[PDB]
Amino acid sequence: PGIAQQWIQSKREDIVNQMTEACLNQSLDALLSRDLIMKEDYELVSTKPTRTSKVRQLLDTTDIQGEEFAKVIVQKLKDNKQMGLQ
Amino acid sequence: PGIAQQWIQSKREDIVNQMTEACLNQSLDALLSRDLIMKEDYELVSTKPTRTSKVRQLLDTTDIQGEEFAKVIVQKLKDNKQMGLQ
Amino acid sequence: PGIAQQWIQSKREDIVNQMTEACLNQSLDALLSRDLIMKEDYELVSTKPTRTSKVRQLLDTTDIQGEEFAKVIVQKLKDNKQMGLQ
Amino acid sequence: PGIAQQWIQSKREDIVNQMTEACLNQSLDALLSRDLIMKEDYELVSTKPTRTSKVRQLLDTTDIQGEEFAKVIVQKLKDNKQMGLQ
Amino acid sequence: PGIAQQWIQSKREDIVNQMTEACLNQSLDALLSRDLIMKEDYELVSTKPTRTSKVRQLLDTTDIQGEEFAKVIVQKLKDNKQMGLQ
Amino acid sequence: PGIAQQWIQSKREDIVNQMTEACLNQSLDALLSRDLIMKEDYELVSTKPTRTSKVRQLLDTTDIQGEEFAKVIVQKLKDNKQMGLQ
Amino acid sequence: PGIAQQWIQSKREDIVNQMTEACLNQSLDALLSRDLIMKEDYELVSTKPTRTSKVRQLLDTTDIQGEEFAKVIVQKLKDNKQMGLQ
Amino acid sequence: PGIAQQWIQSKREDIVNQMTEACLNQSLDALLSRDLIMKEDYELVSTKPTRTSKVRQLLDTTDIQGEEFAKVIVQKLKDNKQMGLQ
Amino acid sequence: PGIAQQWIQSKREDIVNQMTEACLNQSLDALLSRDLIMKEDYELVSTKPTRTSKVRQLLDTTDIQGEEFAKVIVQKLKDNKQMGLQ
Amino acid sequence: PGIAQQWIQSKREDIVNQMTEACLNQSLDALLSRDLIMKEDYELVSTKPTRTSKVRQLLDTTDIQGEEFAKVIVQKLKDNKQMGLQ
Repeated sequence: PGIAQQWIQSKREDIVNQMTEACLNQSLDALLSRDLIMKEDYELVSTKPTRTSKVRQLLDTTDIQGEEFAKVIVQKLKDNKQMGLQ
Repeated sequence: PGIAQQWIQSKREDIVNQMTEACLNQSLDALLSRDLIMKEDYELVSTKPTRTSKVRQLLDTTDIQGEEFAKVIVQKLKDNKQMGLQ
Repeated sequence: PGIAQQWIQSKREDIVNQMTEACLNQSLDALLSRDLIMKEDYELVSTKPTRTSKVRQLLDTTDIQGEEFAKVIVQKLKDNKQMGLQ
Repeated sequence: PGIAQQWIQSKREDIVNQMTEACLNQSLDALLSRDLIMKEDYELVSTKPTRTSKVRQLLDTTDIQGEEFAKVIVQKLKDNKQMGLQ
Repeated sequence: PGIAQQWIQSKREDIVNQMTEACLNQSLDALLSRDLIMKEDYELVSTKPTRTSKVRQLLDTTDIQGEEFAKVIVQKLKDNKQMGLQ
Repeated sequence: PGIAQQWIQSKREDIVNQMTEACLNQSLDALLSRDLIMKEDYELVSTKPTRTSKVRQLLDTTDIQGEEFAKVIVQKLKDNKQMGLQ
Repeated sequence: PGIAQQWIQSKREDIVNQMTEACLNQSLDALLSRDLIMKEDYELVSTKPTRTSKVRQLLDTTDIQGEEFAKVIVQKLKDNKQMGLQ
Repeated sequence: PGIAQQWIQSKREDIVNQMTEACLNQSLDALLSRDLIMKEDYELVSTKPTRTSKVRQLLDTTDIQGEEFAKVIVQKLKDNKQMGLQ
Repeated sequence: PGIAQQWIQSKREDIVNQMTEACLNQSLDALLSRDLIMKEDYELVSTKPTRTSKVRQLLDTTDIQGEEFAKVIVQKLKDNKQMGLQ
Repeated sequence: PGIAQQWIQSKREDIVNQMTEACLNQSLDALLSRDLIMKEDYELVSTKPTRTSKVRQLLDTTDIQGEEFAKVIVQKLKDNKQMGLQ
């Protein structure tokens, strides 16, 4: 389940066609800052040639990683003036 | 039987060679928005290397899942200007 | 089958090595003008590094999308002084 | 969908071959004025060697960013005496 | 048996490591020109990640499809200055 | 194949290191005179920083565009006292 | 793990939007001075068209190369008056 | 077992996240120099989209190929100033 | 096997880090002069962003194309004062 | 490796910010005197708008070209009263 994952599964159809590739990559590179994502799934989500799987290979990784994963991907998506829901 | 499944079995031969892979994936990722499909059959239908089973592994999953499953896969196939039958 | 698709499958070997990448992109970006192609298969056909799949990932998308799709890709290929067959 | 995006997808084929590179850049640099676009997709849209992708890498970024993004790119395209539609 | 298939099974070990992927794809896309191959095995042979099965998934498809299939795959392999045997 | 393209593929190695950048540009700008090349591949061939791709991005564009394209690029290369072969 | 890599993964989100492209290139060309980086990954990190991957294709290369790699990339980032943390 | 394979299975977890993709490819292309690896598993290990399987599809190929295979992959990993163990 | 391919597989590790990108392109464009390479693998080897695959996507194409292919790529590498072995 | 290249990789960080653009160009034009560099990489290194890549696009070309290349670029850098190391 998860408390940080109350919303990213709820608006996954929102966050696939609204989170741009740099707002993807300003956060996904930030996931390697706390050693909080792994250091070899990064070149599996970045190596996707299209962006529609470059965002979703993160978006199922955040479905499987813990709530301590998604609690830091969310304010990196609220600091961008995109849309606001916690 | 089903009321939402009155049509997807009726035009399964239509929907295999007319529903493209992104119109597949704009709806199949939307199935995880309501927690309405599961979170581990998704990487079983997306991991199909060809598209002719990437669409049909959804299309038998919607044959087995309920009418509350297929009632939301249908207007995600009517909003796309493809073909119209309810 | 299709009536607009009477010709693009007929001369697919013609249209792969004769439709240039800008005549590709002057029409493929025009497919997003009527909301007539999707908004996330576009960065799957444009992200192809070579042009020989940058044209064909459209050319099978127009094999799977309807005749209302291919009826607008054809006069965008007849306004260019390339070759004329409807 | 979007209300500010009622028009930029509607006339994307217009705005690719009519919005010049400085009317591109007088607005795209203005997107960094409100911290309203990101500060590392800017050198991804400006680094495109041709102009036909220097305008469109903005034009799909405005397809994915919100209506608060496109509501400020539009009067920066109406103050220029080019063409008028809201 | 087959008369057009007198040679492609005879030099299958030749044609796997000598027919390059574009000479593969200049002919395999040409197989969809006469509606002569199907329109959903194409994205099963192209979706092979390696080329050593991207050529052979055609090369067993031409073992199972008729002599009217292989009679058109052969001069698309003789027009290329590669090797000549009918 | 082509009848006007009997020679430009035949002497492409000649025409890359013998057609200078202004004899490139006196003809490539002349291709926009008949609306005979497109109006957004022009700033893709001119934006090449080196001349060795500024000539060849035309020279593969004339490999893909028709014989009505190459039949007008040839006497713009025979009026210049460079070399004569039709 | 690494002792020189105690910090570059720690402030990777810092070093992506603060290390400029010449402070990138004054150090990345200096990595070829000791034969300490390879001589064919250099034109893979420099060939990135945007700077946001021109810095990060080094920044994951320093995640995978040893602590003898990152111990020389760090004082080339402390001699520049940018920010100081070892 | 093997004598050259005394170490690559011993530090496979080391060599997956420390051997970079060009130090992968400076050696894996060198394996085709002695005709010592095959000429159609090369485009099966290079076609892996991520690097974490682009290195390991070599790293199990060197688990199955002989000690004459691994005795030449090792000094191509000791000439690089990475880490030293025979 | 091949007689012209006695050497290019023998010194592939030489020819990857010694054949520069213009000595690549002065020969690879010359391969389209005799209609001797194809006209749609050219924009697959040139579209490689790095040079280390821009040379090798030719160097495996010459591993798969015939000895009549490699017999003309070799004196285009001996006329350049680089290194001499037939 | 190379014997003439014992030093230019050793002091590449020296030679990037110490070899001025005319001492670049008095030697790089001299490389076309013996037909010793090519005649179409010259307008790829000179067309670099900045000098920091106008010197380095030579400085990796001399990393890939032979020791007969670098043995003549060195005394053209020792005749200038700049710094002396062979």
